[PDB]
Amino acid sequence: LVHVASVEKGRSYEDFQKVYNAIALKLREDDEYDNYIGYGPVLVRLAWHISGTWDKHDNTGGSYGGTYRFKKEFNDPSNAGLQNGFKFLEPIHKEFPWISSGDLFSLGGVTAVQEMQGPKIPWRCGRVDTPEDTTPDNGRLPDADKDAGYVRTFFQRLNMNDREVVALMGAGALGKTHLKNSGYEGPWGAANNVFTNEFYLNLLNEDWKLEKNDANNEQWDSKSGYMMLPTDYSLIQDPKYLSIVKEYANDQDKFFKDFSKAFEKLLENGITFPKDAPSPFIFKTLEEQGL
Ligand code: HEM
Repeated sequence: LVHVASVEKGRSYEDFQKVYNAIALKLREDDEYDNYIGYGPVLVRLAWHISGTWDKHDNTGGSYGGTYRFKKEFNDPSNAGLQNGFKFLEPIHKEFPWISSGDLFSLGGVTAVQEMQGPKIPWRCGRVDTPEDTTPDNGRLPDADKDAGYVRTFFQRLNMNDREVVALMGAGALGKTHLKNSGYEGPWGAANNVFTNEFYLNLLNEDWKLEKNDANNEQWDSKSGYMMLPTDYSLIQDPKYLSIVKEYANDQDKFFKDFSKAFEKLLENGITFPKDAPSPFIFKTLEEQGL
């Protein structure tokens, strides 16, 4: 199964930077969503979920085809809550109808991370919408009530290694869990709309207690008011994971670099880029533009 990247006709960096800006501007302006956390976290979660369906074995799923727009994937119970990010983007798509769904869902994720003060994520255009019959079946996204062995094995299907998995989960510590969405409730940290390495620090320094939530699911709770999923907490139970958690807790910059590499890889999995494709774009932030 091959998916060759095809740049939207005649567009270049400036076209995409325009789309970035529009996304960043609306992020700034629609600030009250989810008790003033804003739409940043739900957007990087959308980018991860549309990419996280990939299967390295037959090159199905992945961000290329933008199949999240089809009802099968849109109604995947694992995607509960993501409709709010879709609806955020919808007006922008209307304004820039030439961009493909896959490119818009993934750039939404790049934009959010950069605007939340995370690292720069190089990004490549060229994703092409594929038909409804190419929509992956529900069930390729990971469960939260499992252990380290599960996490390691799961991510192998996405060609991610231990260091990649740990950088990816740490993910700036953004947004929160919502009981009506996932059966889990609460945030990972105090800065839920600033990209930081706090997840690792919190993991290692908080006093966690294993409790049952109102959805009758177990989660790890801290006196600070934070929570960890069993899959999150398993990162300090596994000896390989734990050393990497400790390294990112002690080195912000290393974490930033490592995440940037892994997120881009995640967003590009399954995509073939022709030798003559343009180099990756690095978008400037509103801040760097004085906007
Ligand atoms: C073993 C892997 C992971 C599991 C099982 C998982 C599970 C969870 C679940 C249960 C939530 C709560 C959703 C809600 O109630 O609204 C959540 C939210 C979130 N996850 Fe993950 N996830 C994992 C990996 C990732 C990774 C790789 C990223 C992205 C780089 C990511 C980004 C997010 C973010 C930003 C949200 C917050 C969304 C918001 O605030 O609405 N997750 N995750």
